[PDB]
Amino acid sequence: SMPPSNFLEIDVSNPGRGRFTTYEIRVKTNLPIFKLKESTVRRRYSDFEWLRSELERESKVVVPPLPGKAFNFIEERKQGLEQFINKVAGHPLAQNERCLHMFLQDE
Repeated sequence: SMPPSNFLEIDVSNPGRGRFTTYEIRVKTNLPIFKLKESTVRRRYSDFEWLRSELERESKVVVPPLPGKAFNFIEERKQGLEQFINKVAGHPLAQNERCLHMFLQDE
């Protein structure tokens, strides 16, 4: 894939305990492949792990690193999660995958 002049912004932000800790993930885009041009979802660390495994199973994408589970601290982790999901979602191979869209939009 080679996409047209487009934008894709994904933000990871805090606004639970342990396994219930979640991150708000906000997507703004004009890319037609996405069902919604603006969205918010709530995801856990483990959903990022899940995404990485789906992608290794179903694609040729080389998935960037994840920052480490929690088990200073939280803000480094957020920034890691944000780099990760932007690189992946930027990848036109990952854009083609049902797992990325489920992760990003519930769609």
